[PDB]
Amino acid sequence: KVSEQLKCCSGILKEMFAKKHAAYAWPFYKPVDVEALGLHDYCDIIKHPMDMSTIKSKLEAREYRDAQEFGADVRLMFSNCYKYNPPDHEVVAMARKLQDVFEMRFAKMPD
Ligand SMILES: CNC(=O)CN(CC(c1ccccc1)c1ccccc1)C(=O)c1cc(C)c(OC)c(C)c1
Repeated sequence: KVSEQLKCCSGILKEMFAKKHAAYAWPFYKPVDVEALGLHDYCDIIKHPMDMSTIKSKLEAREYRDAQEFGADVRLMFSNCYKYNPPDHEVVAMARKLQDVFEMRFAKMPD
């Protein structure tokens, strides 16, 4: 039931990584490469960076006690995007489309 909810969390991440959503999910797959992109203000503005590969690793390493802790990291990832980027940036629209996928699945987690 709590392992089942963490099993459901694995499924949520599988959906977010799936080819169907790749057109808008791709910016969230891996951590922001500060050096490559010259975003030398990112670590000042975003104190707790998060991405889907980091969440996957934490789920695999049992760093989430329950679905609420997993959900908190997914929402941190989206919140960081909304905080750092101008509200009209394409990546903000992409965040909203991927968050739509996450919120619908997370809401329908059996208990
Ligand atoms: C594998 N490479 C990346 O993920 C690059 N990138 C997204 C990138 C972008 C997204 C949408 C349309 C066009 C470009 C980008 C680069 C620089 C600033 C914003 C968006 C990122 O590494 C990335 C960067 C930031 C600041 C992000 O917000 C936290 C995210 C989610 C990804």
